[PDB]
Amino acid sequence: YTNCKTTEDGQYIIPDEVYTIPQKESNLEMNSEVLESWMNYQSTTSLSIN
Amino acid sequence: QEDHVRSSFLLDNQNSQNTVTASAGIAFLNIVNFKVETDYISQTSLTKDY
Repeated sequence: YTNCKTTEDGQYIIPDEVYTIPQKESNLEMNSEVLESWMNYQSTTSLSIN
Repeated sequence: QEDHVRSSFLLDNQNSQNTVTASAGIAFLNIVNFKVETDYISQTSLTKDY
């Protein structure tokens, strides 16, 4: 680090023996799977004897 | 950027109602009088959601 070489954007210090290519690539993958089930059973029995 | 949304909704409903009314009335000359009646009501509801 004799010459204190800095990255071009100025965010990090690199030593003399290395060089950085700024391949700033971001890959995001969001997967969402929602399964819903609803069951309702209603029975009503009315008996009348008069 | 790519987005894929697949939504599938299903609903089934079955409602069955049965009503049976049976009445019998006999009336003589103010000597014998018999009146009877029977009512049977049955309602069944079933729902299924996905």
